[PDB]
Amino acid sequence: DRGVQMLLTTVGAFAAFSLMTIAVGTDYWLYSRGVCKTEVMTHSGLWRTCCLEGNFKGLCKQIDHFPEDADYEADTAEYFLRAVRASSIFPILSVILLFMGGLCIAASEFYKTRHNIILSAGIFFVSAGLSNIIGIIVYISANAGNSYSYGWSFYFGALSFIIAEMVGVLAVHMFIDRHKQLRATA
Amino acid sequence: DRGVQMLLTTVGAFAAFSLMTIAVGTDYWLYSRGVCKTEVMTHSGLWRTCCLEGNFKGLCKQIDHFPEDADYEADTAEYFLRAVRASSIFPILSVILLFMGGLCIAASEFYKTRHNIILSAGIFFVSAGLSNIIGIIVYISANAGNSYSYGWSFYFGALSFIIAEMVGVLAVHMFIDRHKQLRATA
Amino acid sequence: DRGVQMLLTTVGAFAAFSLMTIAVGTDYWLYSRGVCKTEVMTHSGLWRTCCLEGNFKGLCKQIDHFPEDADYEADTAEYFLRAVRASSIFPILSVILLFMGGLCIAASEFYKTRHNIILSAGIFFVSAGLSNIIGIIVYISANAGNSYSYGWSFYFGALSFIIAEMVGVLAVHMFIDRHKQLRATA
Amino acid sequence: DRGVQMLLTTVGAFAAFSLMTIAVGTDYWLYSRGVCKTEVMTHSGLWRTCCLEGNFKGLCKQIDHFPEDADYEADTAEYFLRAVRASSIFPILSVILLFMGGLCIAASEFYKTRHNIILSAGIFFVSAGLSNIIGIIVYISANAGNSYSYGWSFYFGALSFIIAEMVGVLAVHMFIDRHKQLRATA
Amino acid sequence: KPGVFSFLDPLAYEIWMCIVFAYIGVSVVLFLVSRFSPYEWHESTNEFGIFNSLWFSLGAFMQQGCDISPRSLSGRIVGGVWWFFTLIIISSYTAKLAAFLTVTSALSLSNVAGVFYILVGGLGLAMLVALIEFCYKSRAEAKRMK
Amino acid sequence: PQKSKPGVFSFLDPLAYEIWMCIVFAYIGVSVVLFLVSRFSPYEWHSSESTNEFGIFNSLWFSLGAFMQQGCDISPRSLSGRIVGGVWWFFTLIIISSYTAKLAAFLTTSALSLSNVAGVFYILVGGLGLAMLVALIEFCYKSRAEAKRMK
Amino acid sequence: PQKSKPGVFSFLDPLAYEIWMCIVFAYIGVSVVLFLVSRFSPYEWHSSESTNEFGIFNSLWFSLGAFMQQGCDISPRSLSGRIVGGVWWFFTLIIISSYTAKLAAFLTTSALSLSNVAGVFYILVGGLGLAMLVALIEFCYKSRAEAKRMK
Amino acid sequence: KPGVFSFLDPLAYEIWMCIVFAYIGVSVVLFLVSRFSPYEWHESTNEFGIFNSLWFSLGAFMQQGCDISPRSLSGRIVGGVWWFFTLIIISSYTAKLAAFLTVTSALSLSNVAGVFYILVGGLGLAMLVALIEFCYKSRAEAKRMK
Ligand SMILES: [Cl-]
Ligand SMILES: [Cl-]
Ligand SMILES: [Cl-]
Ligand SMILES: [Cl-]
Repeated sequence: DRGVQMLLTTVGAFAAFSLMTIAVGTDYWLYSRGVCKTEVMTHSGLWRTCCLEGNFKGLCKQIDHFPEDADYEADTAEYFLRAVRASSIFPILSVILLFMGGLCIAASEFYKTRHNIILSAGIFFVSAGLSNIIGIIVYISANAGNSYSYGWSFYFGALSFIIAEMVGVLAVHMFIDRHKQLRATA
Repeated sequence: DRGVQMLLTTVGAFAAFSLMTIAVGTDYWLYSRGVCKTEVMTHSGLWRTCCLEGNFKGLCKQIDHFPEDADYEADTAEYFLRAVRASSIFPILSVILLFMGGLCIAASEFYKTRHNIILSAGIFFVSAGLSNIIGIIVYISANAGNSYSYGWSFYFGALSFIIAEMVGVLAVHMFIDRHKQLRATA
Repeated sequence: DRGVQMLLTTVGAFAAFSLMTIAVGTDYWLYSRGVCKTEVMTHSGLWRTCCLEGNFKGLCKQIDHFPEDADYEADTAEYFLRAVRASSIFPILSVILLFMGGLCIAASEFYKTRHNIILSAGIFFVSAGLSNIIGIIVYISANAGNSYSYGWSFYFGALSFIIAEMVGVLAVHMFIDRHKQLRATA
Repeated sequence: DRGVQMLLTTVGAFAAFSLMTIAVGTDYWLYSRGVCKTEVMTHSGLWRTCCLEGNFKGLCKQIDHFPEDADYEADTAEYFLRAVRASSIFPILSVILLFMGGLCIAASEFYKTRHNIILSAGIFFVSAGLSNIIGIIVYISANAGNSYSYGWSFYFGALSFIIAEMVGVLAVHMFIDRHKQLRATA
Repeated sequence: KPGVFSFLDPLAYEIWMCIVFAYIGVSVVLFLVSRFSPYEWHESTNEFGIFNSLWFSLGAFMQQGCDISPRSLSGRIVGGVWWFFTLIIISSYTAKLAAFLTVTSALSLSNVAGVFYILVGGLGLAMLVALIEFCYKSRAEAKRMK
Repeated sequence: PQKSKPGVFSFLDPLAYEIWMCIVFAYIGVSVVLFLVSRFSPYEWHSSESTNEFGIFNSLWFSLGAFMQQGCDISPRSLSGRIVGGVWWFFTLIIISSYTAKLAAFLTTSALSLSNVAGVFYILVGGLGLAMLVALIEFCYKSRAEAKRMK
Repeated sequence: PQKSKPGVFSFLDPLAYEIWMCIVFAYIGVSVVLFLVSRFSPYEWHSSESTNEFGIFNSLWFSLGAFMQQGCDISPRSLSGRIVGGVWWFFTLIIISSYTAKLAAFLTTSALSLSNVAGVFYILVGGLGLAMLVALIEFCYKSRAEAKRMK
Repeated sequence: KPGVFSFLDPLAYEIWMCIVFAYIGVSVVLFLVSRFSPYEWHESTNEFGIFNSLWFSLGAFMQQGCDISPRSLSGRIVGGVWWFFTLIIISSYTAKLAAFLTVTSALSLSNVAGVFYILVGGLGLAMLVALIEFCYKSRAEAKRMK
């Protein structure tokens, strides 16, 4: 039905937005060995690395995205990838697109005669999923330069992509149904 | 053509059930070198190993399903495979499903009003074939973990799987025909 | 045209038969180094090997299909292949099938009310081509047990296969056309 | 839409012809180290090689198409490739076919009654593109037989091939449309 | 010591996750560009729903034929870029598998028991789904006939 | 002693015989399950013709085409049939890739000789002969039935 | 000095850049010739609809599908179109086999990492975005045309 | 010193000859078993003429899809045995080509110039055939219109 479809789309949009904003915010993306001051088990996210054992437990440190090395063998591609990873532009872009899609879905209730808003919300959700994919690939590639594990923050973002794709599909379905009903009367 | 098809189906079901029961009961699954005392030619099945020729010809010793020493538990997957092989739950499940399919065939013969019994028999036979496939794979994998050979007990199970699948096809065809005849009447 | 088709089929059948019977008869199948009495450039066929230079030029010798060796490592497969090659059963079978197909074509010309004879001729020609393929494969495999070349006798048989396939296609076309005419008159 | 399509076709044909003529005439096909005296940076085309910088900057020396010494006739295929490259028959053929396609377009402009001229122009342009492809392959293969680069003369020919194929498509479309209009009248 | 799922060794686990995500995204985008526009409706000009889009993407990745192929410009862009991705990924997987297996003995059943188990589990799941849908349809028809 | 030349059925060497047997069993099971999930439901029928053409013969043809990486003129459309097709496709990909890699390992330069593929040529010609015989038998049976009906 | 990380577009490494350029040129030429031999003859037409669907766009789609070893919903039926299809098929087989062998040589154990295929993932996502943009542009153009016709 | 046609090196010349002969024989047998019987004629129940049979066999060998597939028992026997032959031969060729090429430098255009020449020659032959058939049809129509 239309009502359950709308409720499911709204709930899924809110869930995806909350999961993505938790993933960007918290710092449990990666469970890897390292240091948290200036080789122990630490947990790191997009911005901070914190130890979880020893005398340095609970201490967080901002990630050194451009470590002080010689940097006379690196090319422009490495700098570009490192800048993209450090800015985390794609996770934040996905968050912004999810928020805008949710706003479009909410605004369509007050503007029920405007059917392009549902299409815009669907496009926003699909684009947010694509941005999430790009951000995940960038993060994994930047971590490439020996056991490591991904935490729940990483999988919270992964679950946000799947929900956003599902909510995007539902929004496009409503756009199809709305336009099919218009020609049914005509 | 109901009588001929029903006769073929019941004969094939009985043959497959008997072949599977004999294969499970008998101990001629594999020929390999070994001992039957608690490196001569031996024949083994699912439970016991018996030697051939020599002074100890005909002596059967139960299969030890836990090799090595100290009851090693290094890998959980290998332990689960060994437990599945020792229980041999899948050949027994295949026998049970063949028996239940035969019972369904008999009940459908007695009732002749509920067409879902034919479908249940077909599903049981197909599931019995799938269980036979899983059991064969598990047995070969456990055996792998010096030339050997497979006896007629192994091929009794192989022939049982083929007949069970062929009978399952015939049962579904009878179910399809029975619903066709109702369509013509209506 | 029916007359042109018949003439083409007859001419192709005769050409294929003559080419095959020349290939089986003459001894210019292979241009390889070897001896012709009891390591020079010789020419060999299905039965005879003859030298083409030196003091032994023009002398032919029957092929030693079973050379006097120890023969205590060979299996039954080698003996089977060597017997098939020595008998040359497949080239002669192809010749016989081509001759029988030509006889069928002539008899059908004498028995124009009988249409199965055209089909029989087509089947004979197709089977002759298949027999030619098998004979070629057998000959090449037997020659495997260092420059060698194939002569015109080998390629005469290869051309016979292609013609026989083409004549076989034409014969089946006439069988199709003849039965289409019968349906038109019904 | 005849006028717009005709204008696009003639403009593209002229552009492709001019690009091919300039590419053939100019000597900026390849940048490589060498000498222009009868190992400095040099630019070469199809006929001559000229150095850059130094005292001998701007001096052009004709390309020697017979490397090594004593005029070795080792491989006939390599000799044929060298002769084809030295003649450069394929770029010149591409130029000729482009010119003949332009002439066909011009003649079709005056006649407007014979539709086969449009088809002739399309065939000429497609053949010119194919000749361009063959010439590019021959040139690269001859060059292969130490960093090197391709100049704008090489890419003038590459851009010429693309435009010639696109114009050939447009010419065929005009031929298709012209026969459509005759169908409507009849 | 090779595992039951040792056929997944040639590619890293992150590659498999990203392959699944790419498949989902490609299917969703293909459905969106095929069906969103009211101007290709009438009944749709194509059978590229979400289910059929997922089927097409799986068939393309698995080197298997499909009953349908996109006809619009955007659908064909999606299909072509997916075909390029599939070609590169499958070629890389085949090369890495050749490297992994050649580290000569015939391949044993112990190395493919995992794929056999997956196949049988899929067959069981499909049979269960068919039975469930048949039961639901039978209940609906019984309710209707009352 | 003397070097042993490659067998005529040497193309089966890269995989163990148990793998081949289980491949045949899996093919049979997949075809049977595909036919079952495609044709059993009376609500997929309409004297009455099915919505799909996935009978047992067509299911076997589809499975054989999928395993040989060729494809056919039909494809499952329902959810369960597509699940069967997908798992069969994954199985086929893994098995064929493993076979190709092991064949590359096993064939060990020197060009492949006809003695290495003579067996596949024999199998092909035998299959062609069997098909011709089957077609001729069917034609003879149909002609005999027509003659019996006429008289 | 420091080991260089594999290139983002390292999947193009097994073939030389000239080979890639000539592959693009051959693809264009094959598509153009296929369209020409399929559509030029007025006797293959019938207001009038062609007997085949091998227009320039469909010819390009067919050639791309053949090169990617995927296949499409159409296949040439005439003698001339089938010659083009056959030579393109042979070219595709040779080129793809050579690429796969050279990729096996080039990738040199250790599992393939995501850094080796990040480039193909980027290309895929860019293609999806481009397709979405093209579809949205077409929808906007059609809606604007409808509004202009209405007013 | 690799030749212009070095891509044919992995297989012996006898193998190539026998492949061509097998292709011809398979196509002829497929056409025969598809079309010989007057009992599958009505118009035929299938489009498996000799030309279409050759096209189907070439498509099967070249790892490419076909617009048709045999439906009878004998036609399917032919198709299945041809598919098995094709799978074995193509896998063996790919393995031997990997062995020949791995004897690391990127592949050069000199190693594939032969296949490029063959492709362009085929394109020229197809264009010539189309032009010849167009000329013949135009002459026939001109004669008819008189
Ligand atoms: Cl963080
Ligand atoms: Cl036992
Ligand atoms: Cl002789
Ligand atoms: Cl110059």
